[PDB]
Amino acid sequence: GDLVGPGCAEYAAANPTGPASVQGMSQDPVAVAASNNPELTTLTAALSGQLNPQVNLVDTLNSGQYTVFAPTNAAFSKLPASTIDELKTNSSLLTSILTYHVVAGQTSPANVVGTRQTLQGASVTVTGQGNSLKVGNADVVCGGVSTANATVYMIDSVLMPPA
Repeated sequence: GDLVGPGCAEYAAANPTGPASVQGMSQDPVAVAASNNPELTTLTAALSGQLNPQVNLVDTLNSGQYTVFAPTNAAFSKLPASTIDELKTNSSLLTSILTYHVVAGQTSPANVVGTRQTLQGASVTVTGQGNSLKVGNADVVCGGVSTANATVYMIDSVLMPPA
């Protein structure tokens, strides 16, 4: 079959195989799974801790059917350094983001649409129909990339918990 999202298209072209693939990240847990994507490595570093040595969501993420909602390298970039340099120390304002960039439940790119709930606690206004998928105003780059026990839905915006 085929995945959902635009990037998912080009993505493959760039990373058709390997651990940074839809299948590669599968053999691995949501964590390492997203800790291979050349567009998640950034986000992961955060959750994991690489970015913030005061945070760690690798253990969590890799626990219970989740659904990564992951801010591509284009999402974070948009954000100013000051912000990033901040997430490289914070452990509450940053986590909220990460958490919000994940949903505990797991749902194909069909129902995921609508006001969902992120492991964080806030709601993630998902959207999309066919050849289009959005999330929290973001743009589902490549969604439906089920890893080991959690889905993956790359976006182009550093989703944030509205609360």
